Amino acid sequence: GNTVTIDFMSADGIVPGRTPVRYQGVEVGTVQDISLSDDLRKIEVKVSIKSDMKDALREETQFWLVTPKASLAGVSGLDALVGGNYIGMMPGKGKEQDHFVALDTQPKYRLDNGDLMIHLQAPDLGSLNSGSLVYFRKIPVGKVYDYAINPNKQGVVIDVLIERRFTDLVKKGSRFWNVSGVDANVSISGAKVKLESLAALVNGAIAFDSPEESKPAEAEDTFGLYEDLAHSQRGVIIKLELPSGAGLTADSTPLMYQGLEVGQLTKLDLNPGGKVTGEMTVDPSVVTLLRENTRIELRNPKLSLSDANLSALLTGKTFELVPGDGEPRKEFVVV
Amino acid sequence: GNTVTIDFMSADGIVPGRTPVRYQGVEVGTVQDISLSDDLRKIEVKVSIKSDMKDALREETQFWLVTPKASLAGVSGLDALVGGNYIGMMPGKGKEQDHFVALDTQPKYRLDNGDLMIHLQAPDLGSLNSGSLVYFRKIPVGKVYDYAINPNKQGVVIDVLIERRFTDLVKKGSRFWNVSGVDANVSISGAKVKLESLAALVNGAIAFDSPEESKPAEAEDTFGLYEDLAHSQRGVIIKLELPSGAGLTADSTPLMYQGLEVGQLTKLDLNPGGKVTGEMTVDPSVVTLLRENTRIELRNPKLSLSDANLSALLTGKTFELVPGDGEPRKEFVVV
Amino acid sequence: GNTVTIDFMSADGIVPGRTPVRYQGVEVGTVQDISLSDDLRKIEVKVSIKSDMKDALREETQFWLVTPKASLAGVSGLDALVGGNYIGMMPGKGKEQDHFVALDTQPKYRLDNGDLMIHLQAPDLGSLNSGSLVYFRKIPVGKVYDYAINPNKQGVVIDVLIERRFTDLVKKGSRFWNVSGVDANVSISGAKVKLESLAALVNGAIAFDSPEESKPAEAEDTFGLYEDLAHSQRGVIIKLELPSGAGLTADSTPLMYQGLEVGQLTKLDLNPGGKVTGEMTVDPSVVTLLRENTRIELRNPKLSLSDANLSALLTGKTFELVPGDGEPRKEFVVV
Amino acid sequence: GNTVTIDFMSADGIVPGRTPVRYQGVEVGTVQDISLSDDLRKIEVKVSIKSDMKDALREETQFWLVTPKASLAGVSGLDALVGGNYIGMMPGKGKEQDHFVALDTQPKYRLDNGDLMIHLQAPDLGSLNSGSLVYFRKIPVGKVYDYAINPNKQGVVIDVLIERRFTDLVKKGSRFWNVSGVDANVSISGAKVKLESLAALVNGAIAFDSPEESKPAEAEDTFGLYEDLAHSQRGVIIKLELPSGAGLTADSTPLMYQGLEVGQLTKLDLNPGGKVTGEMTVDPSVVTLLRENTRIELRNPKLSLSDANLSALLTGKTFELVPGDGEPRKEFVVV
Amino acid sequence: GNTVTIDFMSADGIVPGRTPVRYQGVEVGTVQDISLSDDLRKIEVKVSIKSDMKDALREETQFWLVTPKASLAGVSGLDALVGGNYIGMMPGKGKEQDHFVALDTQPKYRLDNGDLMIHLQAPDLGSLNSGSLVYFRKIPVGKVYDYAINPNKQGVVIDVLIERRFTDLVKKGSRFWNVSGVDANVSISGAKVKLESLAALVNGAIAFDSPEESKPAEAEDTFGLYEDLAHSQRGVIIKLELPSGAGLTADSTPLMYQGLEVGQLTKLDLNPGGKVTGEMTVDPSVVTLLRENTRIELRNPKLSLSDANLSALLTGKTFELVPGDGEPRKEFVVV
Amino acid sequence: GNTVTIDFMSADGIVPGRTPVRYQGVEVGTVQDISLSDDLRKIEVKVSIKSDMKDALREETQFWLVTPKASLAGVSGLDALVGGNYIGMMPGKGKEQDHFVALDTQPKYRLDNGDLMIHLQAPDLGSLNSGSLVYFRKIPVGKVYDYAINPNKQGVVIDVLIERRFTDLVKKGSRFWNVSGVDANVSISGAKVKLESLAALVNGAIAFDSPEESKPAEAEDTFGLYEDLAHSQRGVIIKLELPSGAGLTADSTPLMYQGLEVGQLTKLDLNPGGKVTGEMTVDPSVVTLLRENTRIELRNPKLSLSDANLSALLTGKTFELVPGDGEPRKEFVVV
Repeated sequence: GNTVTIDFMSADGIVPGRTPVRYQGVEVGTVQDISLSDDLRKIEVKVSIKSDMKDALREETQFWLVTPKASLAGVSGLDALVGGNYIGMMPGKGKEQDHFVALDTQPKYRLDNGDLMIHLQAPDLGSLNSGSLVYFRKIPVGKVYDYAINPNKQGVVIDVLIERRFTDLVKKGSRFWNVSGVDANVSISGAKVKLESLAALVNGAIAFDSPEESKPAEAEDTFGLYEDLAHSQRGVIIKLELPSGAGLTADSTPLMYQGLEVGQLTKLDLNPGGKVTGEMTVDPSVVTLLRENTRIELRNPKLSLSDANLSALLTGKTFELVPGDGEPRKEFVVV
Repeated sequence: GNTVTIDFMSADGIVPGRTPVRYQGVEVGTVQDISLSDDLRKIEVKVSIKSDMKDALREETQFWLVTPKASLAGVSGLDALVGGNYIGMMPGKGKEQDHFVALDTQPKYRLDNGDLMIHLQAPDLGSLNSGSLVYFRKIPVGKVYDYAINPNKQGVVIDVLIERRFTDLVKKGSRFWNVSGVDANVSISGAKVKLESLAALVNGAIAFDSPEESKPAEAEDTFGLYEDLAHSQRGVIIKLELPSGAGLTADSTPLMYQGLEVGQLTKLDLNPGGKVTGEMTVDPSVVTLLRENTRIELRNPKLSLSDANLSALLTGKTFELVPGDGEPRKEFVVV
Repeated sequence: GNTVTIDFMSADGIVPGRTPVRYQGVEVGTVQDISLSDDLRKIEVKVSIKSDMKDALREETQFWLVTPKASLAGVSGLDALVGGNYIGMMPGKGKEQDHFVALDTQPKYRLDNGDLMIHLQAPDLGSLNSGSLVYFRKIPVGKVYDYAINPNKQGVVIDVLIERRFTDLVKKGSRFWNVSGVDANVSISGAKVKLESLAALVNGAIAFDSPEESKPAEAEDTFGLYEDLAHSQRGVIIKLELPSGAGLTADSTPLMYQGLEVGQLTKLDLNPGGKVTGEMTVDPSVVTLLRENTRIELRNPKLSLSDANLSALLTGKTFELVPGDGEPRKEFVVV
Repeated sequence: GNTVTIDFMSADGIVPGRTPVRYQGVEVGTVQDISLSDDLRKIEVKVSIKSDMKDALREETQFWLVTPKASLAGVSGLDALVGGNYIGMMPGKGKEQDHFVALDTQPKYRLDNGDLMIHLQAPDLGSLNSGSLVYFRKIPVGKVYDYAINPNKQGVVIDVLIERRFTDLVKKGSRFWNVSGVDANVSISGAKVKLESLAALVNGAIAFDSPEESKPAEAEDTFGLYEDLAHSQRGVIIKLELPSGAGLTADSTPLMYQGLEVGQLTKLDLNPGGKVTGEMTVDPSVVTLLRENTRIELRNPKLSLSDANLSALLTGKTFELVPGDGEPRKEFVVV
Repeated sequence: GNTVTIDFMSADGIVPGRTPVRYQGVEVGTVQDISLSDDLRKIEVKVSIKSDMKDALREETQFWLVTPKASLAGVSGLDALVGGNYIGMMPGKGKEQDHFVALDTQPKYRLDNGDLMIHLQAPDLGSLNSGSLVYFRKIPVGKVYDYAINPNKQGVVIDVLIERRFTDLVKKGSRFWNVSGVDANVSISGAKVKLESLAALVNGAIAFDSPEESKPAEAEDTFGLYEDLAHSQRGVIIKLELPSGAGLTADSTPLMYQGLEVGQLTKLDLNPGGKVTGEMTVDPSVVTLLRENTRIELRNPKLSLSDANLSALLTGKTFELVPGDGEPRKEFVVV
Repeated sequence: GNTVTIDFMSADGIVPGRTPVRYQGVEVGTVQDISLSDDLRKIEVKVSIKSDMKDALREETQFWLVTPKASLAGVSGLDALVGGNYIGMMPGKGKEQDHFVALDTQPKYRLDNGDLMIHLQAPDLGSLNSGSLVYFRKIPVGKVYDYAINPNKQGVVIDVLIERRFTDLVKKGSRFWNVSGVDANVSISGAKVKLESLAALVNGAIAFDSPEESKPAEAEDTFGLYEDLAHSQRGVIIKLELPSGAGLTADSTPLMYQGLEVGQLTKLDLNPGGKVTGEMTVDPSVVTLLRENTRIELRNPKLSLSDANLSALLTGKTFELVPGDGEPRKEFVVV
């Protein structure tokens, strides 16, 4: 028998008879008695712990009360409905402490086994939460561990947790894209609505790709989080100096070649001085055609008297690529 | 043992044997006996309290009965299903009272820790309720504490509660916008429907932004609540003296420049004397172009024989900006 | 101990051992024994009551059996699942009665505190039920108490119940409008679907407005119930003698002025003798323009060769207002 | 103690110790012992009944087993979850019987009080079930009691049950229309979707109207069930001898008069001999205009060069009424 | 007491103390002891049965374990939650057996009473499952008993089970059509979405019709299952030798006559040799017009300068019927 | 009595008194005592096993803790709610082991009976999970057993499990297609939305076809998984050397013949050197027409003054087939 006092902000459903202290779900201690000091929420709770953990008890040890969490976000009261309320613990590398302060929520528990722990950078969290799932070829091979705002107030750092046997998958050249929420995909001549699976809608998801020839990533490497599969396309950035962005769309104006889609306009900017400039991603198979004296001009959706097509007039402006020869250059000027 | 009589309007599921008085979830008192006086809902309930709280018992002390609230709005009967019905208390700074009147609902409990407590002003409550969530970069960093109608009958004051470690986020120049409910976003050439996350739909939400260079806000500062992210855009108000608001829309008529969207018409008014005047927000990057002899004229969605575009004819009237030089002025007259 | 016989139409889950009589949730009586007379549903139930209520027992006292109501409409069996079935009572101003007849449902219980109790008149109930909520600035400040058909078979009288601290809100010039159900709001150039909050969809709601300068209403005053916020607009009725209601819509044909919407056609009638007459609500700011020699003529959505607008041709007929001078008149004739 | 044997097809959850026989929810008998005869589902169940019901036991007495009915259609196991399984009884006007056969379902129980019991005739049941609700001004004033196929195999007879205090409402000239299911109401220039309340969607509903001057209906009077509110319109049938039903719709082709809708084409037939004839309901206010030498001719949605209207060209064929004088006739010939 | 060993593949929640053997829900036997032989899933379960069933025990007797089936498809653990797990039995016409093998699922139980048991032939099962419902005039008068693939691998045989009192309904000339799932019904000038009731959506349904003059069907007669009400129309097949199926639709191209719809093209084929032939169902009222020298020619949706109709140009090709005289023939050639 | 120590990562709801070891649901062992070694999650759990399994205990024996899995994915805690938590086992072909390591999840249990076990190759998993269903003629005849990524990082191997009596169905020439998720099917002249049954939406499904004349498949044969029924069409691949892929769609551009649809363009490629080539599946009935001097030319949706069709102008480019004679060739060049 030992004596440990823990300060609680609020203690609900705790009886001095049967309120065990469960470390990893095994009873390690027992609540002795609950008292309050000077009526200022100073819930002094005496806890007798088995002697083996008393030797392993240190200062960096955190306690928390588990309640049946049936709230707006919560399922985690399965043990708490059966056995009742209890408290838990996590031993740490502290020196020594008798008087503890209980943590308001259950903290995140690192596991001992070798698991890949990598960070992501996103402009915002999106529809992701802790406990959401990580897919590869739509196979769950991990989950989102935690999330934290970087000290620069712009971004959000998300760190995820790959399983042990799938650490070979995450390469240095892997890209992570977001899959969360749902929309409607209406095109011309009929609409069909598919975005994601039903597991991703409620809590969020992150898919990723593994390139073929790359070194395996490790040890808290950062990655960018793209907001769509379409934004996660590989390719070569080509800067364009546009005349005027009249009918151009930020992510929907394509680059035709022989009638087929090759590139996609991705960014559209208004530089100071009145210079509308943008940039474009292309298929890497067509980069060999991108050389010197290579022209990019825009075609209008004109009303042709011989070929009356309804589909082209809905699309609008359309970038056309004609090939060239010479040194490969990476920027062009549209007249 | 002590004697405290509490008037209840209705007392349900209370037994004189086991009906504890739980202050913050720990048993402090016990219901002795329940009687009714002169058959006019005067439910005299005798309560014996432990002697330590009897010294701390004062006049401004409120009692309330907790029931399993499984009603139209309610989940909060989790403790009440397990243990049963009980009553609670909140001690206050009163002098002395023996005969109490029970409060009809559980009141709002201020916490002792340092948490930011700021007020919002809204024209109506919207789809917000107490217990709805507050996002920053879509990360929950607080919740709506309470709401109250100001003595002027026009507005609604909402006061929220930021967490302790996120008090650095709320600056003096922060803007709060509403995210609640859902709609459909139909544009031309296809429609895609995304408004908000699934947590915000049921109970409501409030997001906010943190500007980069501002003093940190504190101590019950007021803020305006914008009704949309689009209404929360920063910019410079530019007053326009319009000829006639024929095809103009209150929040959908844009300000083109080199084909790109710069401004957005925000307010449209009918002044007495037959003068249609409005005002416009602009991008702060383009304010340097707003000077003297700077003209704003409206372009019609005309049917051009060479460039037949379907997208422009659906939009309607369109404000065009041409730059000027001289002193920066903040108002213009459209002819 | 006393003896009270109560006739039940059907008595379910009642044991002679433990079936208490709960007045306001406190045990006042106990079911002694259940017998049936001559096999014609004459369920004679003997009830022993405490002596204090026996003095307060009178003739206008109603009893009812509470069952876990988990039916198509019901949540109200929360006490009945825990404790079991019981019966309740409401004492009244009767003389004396021993043999009672049990009421088939739980009756409506007036509270003792000062609460505003006002009547509404509606052409039908709509999607309102008892227990639906009453909003002011979308804040719940009351609920629908009861509803009853007036002896004239045309209308429905609904009486609601404002809270105690919000009796200042309801003025004499307040208007009550209905918010219940959901629809889709499709306009031209895209559609967005928002009608109401999620609490109003299931059970119904009623919002209201408080004008600024009015006497506070009291004591069972009547009010009209408008079926929409749009039908609850203030304004001045202007009678129109229309030539022929060809493309006119009952609530969608607007009154333009300088391109802006001022009025809205509200009623459209076919008088005998072949005279299509209607009436219109206007903005109260524009009533000063409504005088003698003030003309209202309708504009067609004509195909203009210079200004080709798609939005006007979808709208149809359009009332135009030109101002006049002289004595203010309240009716006009459209040629 | 008595002995009654009841044949069950299947007896589930019945213990010889505690399986009461509940007439109207009060224990009247007890299952003695369960045996099966010659392994052919002859579940002989001995039941001891109290002596008072033994005198009232007769031959036309039906027994049924109640189970927690949590199936595809069922909520009615609320008593059966708490107390357990039991059986019930309904005494009748038989002579004498000892060996009974249990009914496979719980039969319909007529109540003793004066309630109106009227029959409806419908071409099919629709989305109505027993236990669905009956509205008047959208107030529940009854429910569907039963339904049965008439011996002619064409129709379905539905008999409903009005409450006691609302028997004044049902008149001889009342019309009953169906409200069940949901659809979408898409018109031109925008669509809004409202059909019914949320209670009617799951189980069905029937609304009705009470005319002003009519005798009160009584005593199993029949009524027609219209399939819509629109089909329940009063009016005068006018037979039309149409030239050819080219663009005519069965329930959507209106009868204009001064641009306003007066009538509605309701039935459209192909008589033998190649004679397309139909019939029309009209507003009763306009029947005074229907006389001799009264012409009905159809107007085409023609493209007018001066009044270019998009709304008329979507509607199609349109019946026009011009008034006449003379004797009132009830049929016309369209040329 | 007796001894019966039953092989189980997996035995869950079975205690040697209280695991009864319930034939039709009455306790007939008790599990004595559970042992496993040579660790190869040979779960030897000893069962002591009452002596009366031991005489009736035969070789063709099947046993099965019932578990609370709360899985993807299942509600049937209502008895299993209350009493616990048990096993059941069905005696058969075998000789004698002591060592049994337990069936993996609960088999289908034929009832003793006279019920109609007829087979259906369908090209696939569709959205039907066992336990789905059978409607007549949308009244449930039976249910789907079982389903089995015929030895020819093309079809699916479904056998259903009509109630006892409705055996008069099923005639020899009855047609069975499928009602399962839901779609959207979009027509021109507005769309309204109604397919089926809410009970049919989850599990499936089958409706049927009873013709007036036909012999009553009996004794495992086969029937075709049509996939829609529209495919279940009666009529006369008329073969057509079409010139080229250019704008013709398989089930949507109608047969006009005097502007009214008479027939409906149902099948469209490409015979070898380049001969597009189809066949058509007609109204049986119009078969008298189908004779010799009767012409069927197709009308184009032409743009008429006098009658500009939007509805006809959306429909497309349209078959026209002109009558003829002479001998009735059943095939035609379209030029 | 025996002693077996098992390492757990976390042990939840385990009591040393009553925590049985259930092999296939029969109690085989009992948890003796729980200790932790040196505070590094070394949850040493002593287990006493019956002596018969102790002889059958070997080294390749896996243990796992079962918890009520009410998580994001979970129903499998039905036994665990009733009895409580327990652990299970699977004996294997090991030599001998005393100190075990508990498996983190319940492993997959191969059954002893003859069931077909075949592998599928898919480019990604799709919306399939383990426990999803396998249909034949929409009859459930198996389920997905497991899934695993092949060592080449491109694909995903899925192995399924056909029932015992349906092993005749799976032939060598069978094709497996995916049915999972839902979309919208909007076509011209109205839209109707049906994709799949209700079971497949939540968890996924896989349907298949059995051809008529093929050898029965067996013993871990591979199969391709097509992503749609339309992609699972049989036919003959015809390579096309297209001029320019201008209005051509990857899976929506058809091959007309006499107005009827015969083929469907399936793949469209941009070869290096600027050669847009594609390939097409055809009906096997038309392969006899595919010979030498057989021409495939594309028809435009031209505006014809005599036949004004709305349907053809929405479809776009359209491949036309004219037959030829000679040797059968399998590729063509479109000019």
